[PDB]
Amino acid sequence: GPQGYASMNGGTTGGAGGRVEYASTGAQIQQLIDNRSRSNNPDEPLTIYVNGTITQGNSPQSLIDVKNHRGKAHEIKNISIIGVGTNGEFDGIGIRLSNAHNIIIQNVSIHHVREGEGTAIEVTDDSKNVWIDHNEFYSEFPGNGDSDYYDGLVDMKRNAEYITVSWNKFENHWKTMLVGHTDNASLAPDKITYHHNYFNNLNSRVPLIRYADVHMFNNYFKDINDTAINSRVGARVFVENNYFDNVGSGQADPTTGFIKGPVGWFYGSPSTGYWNLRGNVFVNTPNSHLNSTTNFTPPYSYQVQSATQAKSSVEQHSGVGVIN
Repeated sequence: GPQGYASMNGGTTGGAGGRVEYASTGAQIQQLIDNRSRSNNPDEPLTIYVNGTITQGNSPQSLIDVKNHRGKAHEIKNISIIGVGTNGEFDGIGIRLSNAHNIIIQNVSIHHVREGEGTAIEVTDDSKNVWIDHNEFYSEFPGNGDSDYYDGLVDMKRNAEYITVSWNKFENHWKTMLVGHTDNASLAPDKITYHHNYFNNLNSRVPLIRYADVHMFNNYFKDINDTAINSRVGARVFVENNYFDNVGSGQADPTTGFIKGPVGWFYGSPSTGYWNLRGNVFVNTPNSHLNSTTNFTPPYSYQVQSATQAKSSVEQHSGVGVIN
């Protein structure tokens, strides 16, 4: 199971120990979710193995709607969506978790998502205990030069909490990852762990964090054009044993004055977030300015490699076709 925050609050097992299904179209995926929700046992664990290319053309809605059929006020629970080999592909259609609890999304590629929310995985409406593991997410960068043509790769909003994002590749994208969509503390997600991810050839938002407590360890950040970790409005991010290579423009942010780099306060929001920095390695990545502004340490046990050991493990084992 997951390390970090998704292991808390009862842990995350997704759809282990229940029904198993294969799907090759978005219609089959959506029908499985909706059929279960209408059944006499809506919470029975369900694992859907994705073997084929899920598209707009083969799906009944513009996104894959992991939401209780009655509406987002009610929980949906205990699902795993797992790709088969290198064949679990979502091309131009993303997944939305709304008030979804105990969910695993693993070994899939989700890419070029413009329609729907325009984001590969959106975690929203008080979803909790979600493990996003060993996936590949991408679009284009610079692509056609429009940062908004595609939206996010993995975004969290509206009080989503206890989430671990691990062993994924995020590549070729403008607005990579958001935690909290607006400066509204009452809607802020919280308690997110990112570890062993490959963040490569991205413009910004790695992640954009508002309010939340976040732990980022053992990730490999590479070729990030503008800024990486952006900590805003009282966020606390413990940035631990990550490897950064060519990350940040080095320019003074025209709004906050902060040097654009691996971690800081950039672009907006009325007040800064905080960071606790330990054991990171910075290659061609501005860092002479950088000191810890919080002592924040996450409440869970975990294992953590050196930054250089993490770089190598991420290179070898992140992304799809590894766990299946």
